[PDB]
Amino acid sequence: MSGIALSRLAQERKAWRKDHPFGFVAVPTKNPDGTMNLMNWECAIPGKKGTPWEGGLFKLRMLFKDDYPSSPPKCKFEPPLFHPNVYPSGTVCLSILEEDKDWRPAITIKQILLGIQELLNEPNIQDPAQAEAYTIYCQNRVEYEKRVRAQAKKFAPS
Amino acid sequence: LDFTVENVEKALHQLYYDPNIENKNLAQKWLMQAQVSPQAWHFSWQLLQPDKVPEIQYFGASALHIKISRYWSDIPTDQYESLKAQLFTQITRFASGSKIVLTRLCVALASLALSMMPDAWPCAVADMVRLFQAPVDGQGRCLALLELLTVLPEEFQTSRLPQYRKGLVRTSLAVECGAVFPLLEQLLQQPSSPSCVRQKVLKCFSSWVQLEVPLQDCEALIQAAFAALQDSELFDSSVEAIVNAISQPDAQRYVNTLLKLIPLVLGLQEQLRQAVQNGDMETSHGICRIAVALGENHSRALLDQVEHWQSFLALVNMIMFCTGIPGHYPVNETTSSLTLTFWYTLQDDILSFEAEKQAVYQQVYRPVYFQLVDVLLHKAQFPSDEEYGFWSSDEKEQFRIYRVDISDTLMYVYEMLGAELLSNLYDKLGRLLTSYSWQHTEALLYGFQSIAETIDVNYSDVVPGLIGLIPRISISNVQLADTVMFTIGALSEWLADHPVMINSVLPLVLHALGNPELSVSSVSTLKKICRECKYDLPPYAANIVAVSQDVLMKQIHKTSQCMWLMQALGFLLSALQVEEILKNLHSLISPYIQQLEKLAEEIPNPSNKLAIVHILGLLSNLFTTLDISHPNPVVVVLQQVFQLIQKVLSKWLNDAQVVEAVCAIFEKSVKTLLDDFAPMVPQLCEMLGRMYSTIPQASALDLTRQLVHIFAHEPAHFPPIEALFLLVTSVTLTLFQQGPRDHPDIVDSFMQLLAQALKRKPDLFLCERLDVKAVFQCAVLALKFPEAPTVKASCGFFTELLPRCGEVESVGKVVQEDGRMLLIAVLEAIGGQASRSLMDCFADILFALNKHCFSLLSMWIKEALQPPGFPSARLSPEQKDTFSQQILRERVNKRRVKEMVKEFTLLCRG
Repeated sequence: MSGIALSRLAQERKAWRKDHPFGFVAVPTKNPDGTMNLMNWECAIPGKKGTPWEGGLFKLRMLFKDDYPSSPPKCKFEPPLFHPNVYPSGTVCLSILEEDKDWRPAITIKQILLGIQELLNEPNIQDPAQAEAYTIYCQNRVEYEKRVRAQAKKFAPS
Repeated sequence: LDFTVENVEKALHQLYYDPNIENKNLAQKWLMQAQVSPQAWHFSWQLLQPDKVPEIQYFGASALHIKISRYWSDIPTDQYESLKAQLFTQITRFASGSKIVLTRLCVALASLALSMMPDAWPCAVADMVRLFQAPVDGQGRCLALLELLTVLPEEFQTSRLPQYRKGLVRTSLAVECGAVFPLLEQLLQQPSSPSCVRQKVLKCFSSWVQLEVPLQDCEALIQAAFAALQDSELFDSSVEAIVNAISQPDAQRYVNTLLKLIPLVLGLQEQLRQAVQNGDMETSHGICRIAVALGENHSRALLDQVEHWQSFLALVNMIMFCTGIPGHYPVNETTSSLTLTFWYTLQDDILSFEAEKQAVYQQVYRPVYFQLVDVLLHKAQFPSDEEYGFWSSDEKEQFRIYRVDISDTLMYVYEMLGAELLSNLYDKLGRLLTSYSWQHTEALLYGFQSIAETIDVNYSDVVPGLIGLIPRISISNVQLADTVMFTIGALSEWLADHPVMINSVLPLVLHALGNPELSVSSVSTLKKICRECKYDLPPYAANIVAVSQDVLMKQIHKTSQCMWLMQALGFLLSALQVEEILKNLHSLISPYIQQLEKLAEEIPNPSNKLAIVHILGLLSNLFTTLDISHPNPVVVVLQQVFQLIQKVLSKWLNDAQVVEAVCAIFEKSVKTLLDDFAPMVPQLCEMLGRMYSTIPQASALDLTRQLVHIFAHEPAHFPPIEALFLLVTSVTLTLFQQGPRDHPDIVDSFMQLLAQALKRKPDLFLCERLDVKAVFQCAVLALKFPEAPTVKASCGFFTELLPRCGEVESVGKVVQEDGRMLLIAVLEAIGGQASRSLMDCFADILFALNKHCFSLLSMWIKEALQPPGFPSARLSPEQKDTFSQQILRERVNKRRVKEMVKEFTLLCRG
């Protein structure tokens, strides 16, 4: 049930603390009680070095349902990003984050985030979540890359 | 429609380039039908043609993967080899073509390979490898062979297969790994292999690493990966390969290999030191992850092998190097945070050992932990005031979370070092004070703060010494100011047992109370000390009350902290003689009763409301903590204030915010006074009835329920409450009729009140002014509300209501007259209209009807189940008769009734 999820999230936290990619950040939020909330994490993914995303730090929220880890968590960029697989709400469209597609209860938080970071540089064309970005990526790649570099600069650290 | 290359290709164009979402979604859904169609086995190969652009080509490749992965039964066994061949050809074709189509065709081939084993394809790896060594240049064929070998494992991981089927595939797959690794080793040891091939090789290695292949088979590749850490281009991949290889669940099965890895880890020390020297954070971060991965995950296993203790100890020091890496976290480095969990593990492992292992290992690591303490306090130290300014909001937050993590680490280091850690702190602080950046002093105190609550009270003679040093610190910064206050608060419980030291810490707290920039920390600490030492703080009560009154008068604290301070005083006064409580209560309230009065005679304003509310809040917060029982100064104060209270109600009887602040003052009073509150009952009921009429609120019902419970036994004082009970019900019932589902909270409280009445004052239902039929109607409808709280409360009412059958005439008539209605609602809930979470609740209503209304229950159930499809369409006539026979048993333990409902509610739902 809910307890099963909470225990597994405590484990994910311990593993993330000891082993996680340079530049990434994944942290649980605190309840109004001041208590720690494992169902809602505040993360930030850095753009892959060597790509137009390089330099940017993109914040996203990870939300867990009480059936975790049976059902994958919902990931959402705050604010929404210019990107083919990212819905305007901010939700990320990724096959491993779909319970009926690839999500395996075994997938870790390090894997999810790395999977999202990869998806940034490489849009999956099998599923459109944003009409314009997804169109510009297929129709005119030069404009796509131009905007993405602007976005990367927009989310540069200060 | 009809799936042809022409039509499928037109749809791809629409999805890819038609800007309009509607269309795209159409094209997507049409393509989803086309990808699974039988025509895919025909048009997918056509979409691979050179004229189709890459993206369009991908759909063809992807559709091929779907048909093999999804419709394997569409292929005959004689066509396996031919199909096999067609895909190898296509992969060779695209080794020089588009990269996306290559991968996609590789996944397709891997799906077919897996479907084939173990028997249909004896040596999937051998065949693949042999064919690529054989049109294309070496690099293109090699990268393609690796792409295929890399995706193979990844497809297995997603292959949804049967325990039986999957085992056979996994088994053959572990055998196939015997051909994969050799190849990978070759490519790395060949100086002719290009950087791009090296990267794919590491990536390939990590893929099979997820399959949990024995750590020993990896020695050759793990050693090569370590060596690749030298090459900047390969760093990322090998760090990930090494960490994953060492982090495998069963990697602990091969302890020997692990020992052999330690030296490979220590060999990185030079590279690590250099990265620190150059400031390259990405690198130290990676090497640290590798070191932490080995030592953190196999600490006890490596400690078990005592003969190698020296090797492990070097590893521990390397980690110590990363924990203390030069610079500030996380601006200058982000590595130290990776090592904190490690120090917990190491310590835990040593305490686990017994006898010689524990004692000898303790002699080895006790000095290592003292060194750590020194390192942790330097890292918990703040950067210079100037440098800190340049930190972003985020960087500051990461350092706050980082300090919290160090506090937990220090709390464990305490359990490893014992009281000698405390003495160590005393010497460091003492030395700094007499032998001077606030940062350095603040960190040392922070050390004490993180350990303060965990300290046993047994080895606390050193603690007094430390308390003494606090009053000698130069509080030059707000950060140091809070730490000092928090430390004092942390020692709150310790002070309650050692009252002499109060004298030393209190002056500091009372002085901080006058500085608004230190409002939150000072008031919380005062509250803690006031809660813990009230019995030893009676002598100082006079000074505390004075400094609190002054501070309030100067608007030094924000409303929320004004309330904390009042709670603090509640505690403090609860410990003084009644005569003293009275002298101070007036000192505290007199100066506000005046402001309230100016305010009561004032014409209502937005600013007028905030002020009136804040003052009432002070009172209710004061009376929450002021329980003299566990004269009546509070009673007198109440009677005196009541006169003013009423004045306020006249102009604000219609304010939601105000009508409740007043309610709160009586709620907290009644909880503190309880029975002694008896004088006020009469006045309070009159005031509550008017309050409730004007503006109904759950809070009022809750206080009414508190009253009924408290004065249910003494008939002397109860008459006024009876009046209030009836009034409140009349009003609630009528408000319920307008929009029953608009006030879940009021309905909830109303149900609780009603149940409380049934439990403690049953006769109340005999009142002629009471509408028993309407109440029963309200409770039955409430059971169907969305909110669990509201339903539980309704169930609770019926639980109490039924046992009163035959005891009170009115309750007997209603259950006989409208009880069928209740039962039907209960079966609707069990049938599925209620959360499964509430089943136990509804079962209670059934048990109650079985025990008290059996003759009626027996009759009602038979009528209510006669209709087919109710309570559920899934229920068979036989099933219904099985349940009714089980429920109509005259003897049953309530524990069994819940079971019957559980079993039944599952059938109704599936």
